[PDB]
Formats: sequence, structure tokens, C-alpha cells
Amino acid sequence: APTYSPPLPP
Amino acid sequence: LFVALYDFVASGDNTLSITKGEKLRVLGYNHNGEWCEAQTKNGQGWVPSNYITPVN
Repeated sequence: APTYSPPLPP
Repeated sequence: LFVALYDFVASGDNTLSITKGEKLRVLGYNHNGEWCEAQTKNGQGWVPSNYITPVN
């Protein structure tokens, strides 16, 4: 799983 | 069983593109729960945990 955090919800 | 709430475009790194209203089966989560490993008609890979929600 990506080490960065995901985009916030729109 | 889950449904996608918003579009998400894959940024590589084993992420999966999903479309709003699409159905998803959830396999699990990363350590902090921010990412979800999911299966759709297009494949399997990681999506944001709050871009999806249970349905039924």
C-alpha cells in the first residue's frame, strides 16, 4: 500500500 | 459489499481507478486505515478508504 496519504474527499 | 462515492484516478503504485457508483469487494486496509485494498471488474488494488462505503 502507498506510503503517501490519499487525496481528501471532494 | 461496497459502492464508490467519487471518481479516483490511479496514481500507480498499485492503486486502482474507480468510478462513482461502481461496486467493490473489500479485502482489507493498510496500517493507518487510510487506504483500502479492493477488487472491482477492472482489477484489484488500493483505493482511498473514505471514497467508498458499505451498500445493502
